Amino acid sequence: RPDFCLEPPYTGPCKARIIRYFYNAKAGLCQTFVYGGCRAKRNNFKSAEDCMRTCGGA
Amino acid sequence: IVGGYTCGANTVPYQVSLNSGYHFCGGSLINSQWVVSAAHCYKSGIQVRLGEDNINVVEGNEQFISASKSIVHPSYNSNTLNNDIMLIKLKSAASLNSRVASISLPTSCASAGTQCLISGWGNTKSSGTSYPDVLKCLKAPILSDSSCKSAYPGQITSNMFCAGYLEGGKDSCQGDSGGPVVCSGKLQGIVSWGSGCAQKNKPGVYTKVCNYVSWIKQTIASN
Ligand SMILES: CC[C@H](C)[C@H](N)C(=O)N[C@H](C(=O)O)C(C)C
Ligand SMILES: [Ca+2]
Repeated sequence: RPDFCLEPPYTGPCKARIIRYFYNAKAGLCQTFVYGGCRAKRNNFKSAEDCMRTCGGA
Repeated sequence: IVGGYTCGANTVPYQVSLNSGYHFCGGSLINSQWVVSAAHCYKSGIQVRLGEDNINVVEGNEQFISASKSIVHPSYNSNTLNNDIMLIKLKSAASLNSRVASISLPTSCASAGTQCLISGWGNTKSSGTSYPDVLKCLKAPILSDSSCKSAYPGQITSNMFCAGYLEGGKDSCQGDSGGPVVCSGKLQGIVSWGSGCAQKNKPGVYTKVCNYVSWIKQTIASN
């Protein structure tokens, strides 16, 4: 549902390649993206399901 | 000119891949049971791979060993990235050979303009995406503190240094974190953070490993 859910995905400044989920409001689903390990924002989920439960419907 | 080159198979024998189903970070072998990496590389269910070149095919030199323990520095700051260092104890000792070999810790800190090797399976495109199968290497000099602090005002602690080229196009990127910066055989840094990758006036930031040597040796000894 929310407004952090509309925010584009943020990799940030750390250089890990960790696969996370974000809500893609344009698609109406959660998608994967590369999170570099630090300073995550709130559209950043560890599994599709966590993403769907928090955001799905935004 | 692109920065990276393909190191060549098993030429950086202290480089390890951190795997949780896929390569997410690098690290360095410090002895047959301990790996050093970045704190922001902390995950559950780490498998360490040793003896890799192609991280996508099994080339017969590998040792895949699980971690038993992961110790992030007590004073790791998630916000400021200060003390971005972590030790990983292997479930069982590696067998050290010619493709799998550990890197010596420093006796002193390196000066600005020391040229180092930085190695990784991270993204090879500055703006773009392309993760290599084989391991890449980059020679990059240590930068002065004063320039580092000009590149990133307010953000550089005594536990960080900058390395690379103010011009850009040659850096470390996503995928490369936790992996080595080795200068004249000694492990000086850990791949840590930056403003993007390979952008002008923003060289990479690396954990200053010479500050932690007492902490490493004592944490290794008592765990
Ligand atoms: C440090 C390992 C290598 C050199 C990284 N991942 C890389 O390919 N960097 C590119 C370069 O050629 O230096 C850079 C992002 C353009
Ligand atoms: Ca392999």
